[PDB]
Amino acid sequence: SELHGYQLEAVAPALRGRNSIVWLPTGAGKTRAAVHVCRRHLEGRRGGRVAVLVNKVHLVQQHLEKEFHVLRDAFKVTAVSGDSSHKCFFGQLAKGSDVVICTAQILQNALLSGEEEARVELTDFSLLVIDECHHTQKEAVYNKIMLSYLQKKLSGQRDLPQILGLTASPGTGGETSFEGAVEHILQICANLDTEVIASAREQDPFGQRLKKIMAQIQEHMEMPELPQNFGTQVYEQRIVELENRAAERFCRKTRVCALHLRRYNDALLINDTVRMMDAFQCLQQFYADKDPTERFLATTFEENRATLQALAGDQRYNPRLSKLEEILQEHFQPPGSSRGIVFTKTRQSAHSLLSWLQDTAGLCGQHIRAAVLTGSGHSNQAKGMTQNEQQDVITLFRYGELNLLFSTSVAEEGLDIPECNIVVRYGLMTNEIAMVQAQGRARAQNSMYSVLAKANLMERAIRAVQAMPERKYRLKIVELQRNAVLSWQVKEARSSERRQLHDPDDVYFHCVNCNVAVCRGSDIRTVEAMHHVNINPNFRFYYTVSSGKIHFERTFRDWEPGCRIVCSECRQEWGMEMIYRNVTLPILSIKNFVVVTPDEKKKYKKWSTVTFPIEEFSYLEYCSSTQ
RNA sequence: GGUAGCGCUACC
RNA sequence: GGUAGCGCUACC
Ligand SMILES: [Zn+2]
Repeated sequence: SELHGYQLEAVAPALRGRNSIVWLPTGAGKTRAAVHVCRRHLEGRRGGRVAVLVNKVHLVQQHLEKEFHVLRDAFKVTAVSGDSSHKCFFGQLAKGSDVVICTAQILQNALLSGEEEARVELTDFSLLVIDECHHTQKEAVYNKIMLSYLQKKLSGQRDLPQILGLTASPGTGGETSFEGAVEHILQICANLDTEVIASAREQDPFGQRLKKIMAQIQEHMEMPELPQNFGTQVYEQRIVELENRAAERFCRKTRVCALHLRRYNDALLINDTVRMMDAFQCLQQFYADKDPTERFLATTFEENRATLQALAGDQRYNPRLSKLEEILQEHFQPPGSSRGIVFTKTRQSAHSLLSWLQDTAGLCGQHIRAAVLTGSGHSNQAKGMTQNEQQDVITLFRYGELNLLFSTSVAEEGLDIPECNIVVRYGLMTNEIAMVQAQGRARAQNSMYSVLAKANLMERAIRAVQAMPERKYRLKIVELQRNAVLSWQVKEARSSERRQLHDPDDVYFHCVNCNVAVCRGSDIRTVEAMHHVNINPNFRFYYTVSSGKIHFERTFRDWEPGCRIVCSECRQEWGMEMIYRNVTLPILSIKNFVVVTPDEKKKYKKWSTVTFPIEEFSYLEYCSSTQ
């Protein structure tokens, strides 16, 4: 498996010592080409060091076993990830090795760390290998690393590392023009300090009924200028926008009504994508888990519950599913020869369409074993899977145990399955990058491609940049570098201005649901510049410990996640605990509180935007004061 | 779970 | 530029 010609030509500018972006197609072999640059770099000098910056946890160990292990004959290589983080300090481990393969935020933490053993600098490395370098933009981690690289470069710093970008698609960044597509590429060159870009229904009475129920509730609200466009992204914005204002001002009738009206609008969007029965069970389980406001809204649903369940059972009113069933009936006979993936927008659509397959008479008979594949992220509406669960299902898919998937956009890019031969993009509305990447998952000879929906530049830009004059290129890039560093200082100063407005004691925290005051801003401390905990011992009266302890797949260095916590009076979710070494501490989520200040009452979503200074937590300080 | 990031759609 | 929804990701 010796290098090809195009690989050798692509790395040529990197070997001379220049900052480059190696643009090659997906799966051409950018990682093997990087290894050759790394060996040729480390062979050429002493005190040489490499940081390989991936952007996914799986890519740390993938690069090692597939590619970078070959370098171990001459040079020490070590892998650092999220899962194996808590054992050793990075500063020691990185300085002890010749090559360090890690997710970018590990290095960024090490670059900011206060502890001398965990500390690191940019000057400590002499070749950064930023894999998928096109992400180096805006306020991403990649870009914040490289933005410090530029701030130092422009202040007369020397011996900053060689930059080596790997990427398949630099992209446009939402630019359909030719003028804009070039300017986008010139910014990414300025971010990475790059010098040479190298390359080779008719009737819907279920839906119509749900709209009428929302009209009755908006009449009960008694308000003018409400939005009259039900079952839309505009309505879901406006109803939550009103719910946010109702929470800030504390208007109980408007706040409780707005939460329910969204649940009806969610059902309208669930009804549009998948079954009528899926839209019904969203509202069913909402009211089942449960003042005059909630009593009216409970009675409003109770009358329409029996009707909507009959309308959902009606087979006259989804044509999408009848179309989907005919594709599955045809292609999966013989029983389990084919191998398909069905792309959906939401996790709720993915989890619904699996249960549809199980509750259908025509498809049961053909041996189709299937499952759902989503991400590891999370929110209050929907939960996801994990990296361990995803990899089990991908294995069972690859070796023919399971032969169908209802996946989200998790696996549209990256997932290689040689035996796959079917793709069904179910009612999506994405760009042609997401379209062409989705088509490529079927790796088989005679690959099918269906686009199940309802009835009724970059390549030129890169070559234009590659063919620029050297003087014009260097004068443009130095302008864009000076721009971003000035934009950074303005944005950090502007953030510092808003942070120093009020005092900690002047700022009070209220419960988002019931508006009872609970604590002051002086009580709060940040643990690792992230977790905001109340150190006042009298705070423990206000929160109650609801459920058992939460379990993640990972372990941390200093602390571990305790039980959840809720409001003593109204049982609203506040956050969770932190069992920091030997002391419990209450973690707070800003989403579940209305922060009162001298000026205004606001419903903050981020802790970065708060208007009072918050000090760093000290374990030595808290133990001394409490004991 | 907590803190961020990005992409897509939608309105302002 | 602001916000919300959804999807993906990272660190802790
Ligand atoms: Zn409360």
